[PDB]
Amino acid sequence: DSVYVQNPQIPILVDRTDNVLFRIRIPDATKGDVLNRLTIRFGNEDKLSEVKAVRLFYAGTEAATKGRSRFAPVTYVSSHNIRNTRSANPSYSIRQDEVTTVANTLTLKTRQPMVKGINYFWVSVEMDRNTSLLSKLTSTVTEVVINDKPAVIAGEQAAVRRMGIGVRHAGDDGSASFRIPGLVTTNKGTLLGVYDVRYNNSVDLQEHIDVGLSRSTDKGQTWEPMRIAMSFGETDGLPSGQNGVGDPSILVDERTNTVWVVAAWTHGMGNARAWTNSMPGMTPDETAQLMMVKSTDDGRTWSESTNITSQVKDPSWCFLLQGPGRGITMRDGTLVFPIQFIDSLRVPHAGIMYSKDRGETWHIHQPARTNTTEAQVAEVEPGVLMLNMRDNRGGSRAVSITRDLGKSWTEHSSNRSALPESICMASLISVKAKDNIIGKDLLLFSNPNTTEGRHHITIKASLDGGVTWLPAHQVLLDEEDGWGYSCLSMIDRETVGIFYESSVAHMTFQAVKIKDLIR
Amino acid sequence: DSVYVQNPQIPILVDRTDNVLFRIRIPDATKGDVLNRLTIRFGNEDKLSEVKAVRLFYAGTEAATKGRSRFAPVTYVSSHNIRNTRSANPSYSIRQDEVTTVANTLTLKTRQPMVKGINYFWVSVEMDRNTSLLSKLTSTVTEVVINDKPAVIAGEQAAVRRMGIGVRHAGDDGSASFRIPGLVTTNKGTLLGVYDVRYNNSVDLQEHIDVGLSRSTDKGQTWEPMRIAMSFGETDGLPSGQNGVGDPSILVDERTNTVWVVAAWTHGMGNARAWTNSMPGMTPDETAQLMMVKSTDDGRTWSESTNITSQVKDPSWCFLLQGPGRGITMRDGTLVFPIQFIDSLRVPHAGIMYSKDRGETWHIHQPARTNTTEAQVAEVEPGVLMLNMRDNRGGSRAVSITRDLGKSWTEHSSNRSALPESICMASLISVKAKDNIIGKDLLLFSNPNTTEGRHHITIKASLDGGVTWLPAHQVLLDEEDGWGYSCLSMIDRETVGIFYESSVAHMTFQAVKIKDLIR
Ligand SMILES: CCC(CC)O[C@@H]1C=C(C(=O)O)C[C@H](N)[C@H]1NC(C)=O
Ligand SMILES: CCC(CC)O[C@@H]1C=C(C(=O)O)C[C@H](N)[C@H]1NC(C)=O
Repeated sequence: DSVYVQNPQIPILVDRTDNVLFRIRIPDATKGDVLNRLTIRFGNEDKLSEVKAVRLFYAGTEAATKGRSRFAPVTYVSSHNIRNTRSANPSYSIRQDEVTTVANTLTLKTRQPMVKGINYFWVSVEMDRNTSLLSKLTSTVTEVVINDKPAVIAGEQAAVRRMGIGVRHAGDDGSASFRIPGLVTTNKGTLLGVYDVRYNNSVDLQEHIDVGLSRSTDKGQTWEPMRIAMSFGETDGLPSGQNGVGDPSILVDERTNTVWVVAAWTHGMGNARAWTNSMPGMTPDETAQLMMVKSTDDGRTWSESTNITSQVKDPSWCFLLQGPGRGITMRDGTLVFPIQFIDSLRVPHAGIMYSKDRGETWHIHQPARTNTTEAQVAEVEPGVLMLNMRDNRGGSRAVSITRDLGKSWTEHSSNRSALPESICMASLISVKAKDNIIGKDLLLFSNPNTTEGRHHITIKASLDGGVTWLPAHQVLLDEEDGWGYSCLSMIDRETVGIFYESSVAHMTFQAVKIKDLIR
Repeated sequence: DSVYVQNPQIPILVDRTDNVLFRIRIPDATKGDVLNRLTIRFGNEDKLSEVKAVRLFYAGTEAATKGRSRFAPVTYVSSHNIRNTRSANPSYSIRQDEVTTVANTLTLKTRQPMVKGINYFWVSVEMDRNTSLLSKLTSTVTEVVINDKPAVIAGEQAAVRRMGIGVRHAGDDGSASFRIPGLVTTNKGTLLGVYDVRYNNSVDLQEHIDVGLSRSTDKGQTWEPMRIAMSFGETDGLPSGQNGVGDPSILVDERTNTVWVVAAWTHGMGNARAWTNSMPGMTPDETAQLMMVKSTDDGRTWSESTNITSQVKDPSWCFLLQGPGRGITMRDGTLVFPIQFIDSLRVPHAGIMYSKDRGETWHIHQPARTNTTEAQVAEVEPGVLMLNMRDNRGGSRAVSITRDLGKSWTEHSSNRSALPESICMASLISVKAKDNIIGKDLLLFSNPNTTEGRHHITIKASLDGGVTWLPAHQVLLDEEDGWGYSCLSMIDRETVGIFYESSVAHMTFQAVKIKDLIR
């Protein structure tokens, strides 16, 4: 009778064995009905030589109380199972058919007798490991035959699917999880991605957490094995689980190509959250510490940690740390790292930290706005910094401007208006006209484009210095649930990179042409 | 000044590398204070030849918000970490000292400078893998010296510590978790322990769950590798995750030594709870199925599953299943399995299912009591069955009597009064006077002895057919948190075995002398 099809707007990972290409619900089957044949068509332009395999799975039925509008009973390919993040959980999906050479038209068969009511099938797509990150698939279920009669196909399934790469999967290198992405592009065009390595579980500091780094010299097609950018092991003879460092922020000093990573080292504090347990004072026994490493060799090797806590932290603050993601070099060569501090009354404020001496000494002035935390900063115009802030009020990003490196702040017109959020980290970068193919100054922004939950990870572009974010100048990458944090860096003149927590992997990299954003 | 010591009443596992013997809190240290020496003393009659090693660990400090009355900042030895359930998580505990030859007096040293305020240390004990399950340690911290001055020792640390064995640990044989213990003793004195094998996670049916079995010919000192007693894999071409079977109940037919295992097979139901999603009807597509396997070779090999659903399940019931744990043979040779059914209005009832034909045909009559679920049955006196029930009203076990195999029920004097519970599975068995060393009829009962949470797993004995459970006739085995389910079986004339979910392992076995219960 009737069959529903979903083409989910989620990344096809080039390093995965399985990727959800279609989910399919047959809502009102009679017991014994067989999906004899289903035909997929790929668009004319699609590079079918890059597809290694297409599979048709059966995932059985639905629970009587979970309704009839779902496209699956369970996650088909897990992003958390430390034993398998790369293939379909074989306990939830049974392969019906497989094709290892893919033409524009493809048929998949089954002889599986359906149950009465809801039955779930899904198409998996496996790409070649060397598949272009810039390739796209346009796929449609054109025919479904049940008991040798072609059934009616319904559903929105016209999505243009993009590639990505799972730089870090849950369980990689004995690590439980990876969180809190940062991304910069070195002067040599090298992509450097930083993250928490959370060994024991996925809970925030305090825990056994190191700062990791993934390096790519080929615009993200391949990533060199994980380096530990910063670690404190069993410092002062306290357990490694009372010595975590994380929430990393990375910048490239564009004048020297010296790379800096800043992070919060929590020392002691039992097995409880630093957010609530970091207390006033200055010593490592008293409060979270602001720690920095540097790389002079394009991110290959990393200096020992220097403690900058004494330079910038007020003693009365419960907690000073970087804003996670990245910092910037300004036109005049000032290095800028967004920061956040919880004051004596447990009220969080977003601000900036800067250095005028190639990162030798760091300074913080005034907070931008009350009840904000995680922020990212861009030089929207010469000498003028735009701070884009996570706001505990909910619903929308706070936006301020400073022309004096945070001594005074002014509200931007886009404040609490233009950029929706659910209270989550967001990435903002600026691109100079001469440094990109459109030949105009850009602001690029990424976050979960929702007021509730963390999903619909989206890159947005502004042509007018973040006054307007036109709906036409946006690309949806991941419409399913994840931990939500992202970071942007331009790869080259034509493409932006995004390093983000996604529905398909803890650290996901995707590349998007500027001309896909802007008509 | 003052130092606090805890001797936690939890099983010392003979198969573990580490076991918590003592937790110690130093509440108000000065920064730099060193625990120079700590002396532990064992009773004269203790078998110190069974101790392989004793270790002193440092676990650092406590979080500012978690108070000053805790004995640890974190679980030291995990019962859930699939990568390590046998040794202390090295990220939470740093070894200070170790002794491989243990005398009646033992000293442990450190040179670790303490932090200001709370510092945590703990003593680990490792036993010989062949340590007697009936051996006990009586250990006391007699001295603690800080900066070469003997500090004041406080705390209740007079516990007589018992041995146990982790039959199943989280992660064993590629399984995420194990739940729902059942235990019988065959006519050959063989222990047979059954459980859910939960491969994907620890959630109830519906999921990828098999019934496992562990067999011991030496009264629980050693366990043969895990056998799958019952499995439905990819039946009818539905995923194994929509084909789970669990909540096993086991009995020995004492006339034949034929062993029977009964379990609930859920077929379909998406990835949601059978408790709410099993619907009225009789077919496997419609409702949970009552399945049985048997062993004629003392539990070495298992028959294919037979479907009992047709014989005993009313079509209008949403869910019929066995009560997890064990069933019995009565004096007249009737085989009895406790059952539970959810009626058309979603109201659960506890009852019994019996066979008079060596398990050929099964019958259910009337429910004992409304809003009860998991029950265990014992033949208190000839022809007279006591049903001990989990009660959704809270606080205490329901107890009924039937002398007509459930056609009529009468409330027992102990009903909703004598046995506290938190709404959890409990074990009850009867022991004939001629079959045990005390030479009197016993009832033995085990559960979490609390009205809140699942902890203080305790065996209780009654000399007067469950009318009274004297506090003196009880043994506390596990005062820390676990999933709470237990099952009892007499090993021999002198000792009772308990197969239970514990704070130290998913499937824990311990042996207790009858004379420790009744002194
Ligand atoms: C420090 C407070 C901050 C904002 C509320 O919490 C962040 C929220 C997070 C979140 O909402 O997911 C994850 C971050 N890892 C966490 N940072 C730390 C240091 O705990
Ligand atoms: C009818 C549901 C049943 C009895 C109330 O709930 C039990 C509770 C459990 C529990 O309280 O831990 C675990 C059991 N595995 C579960 N059984 C099933 C099949 O869900």
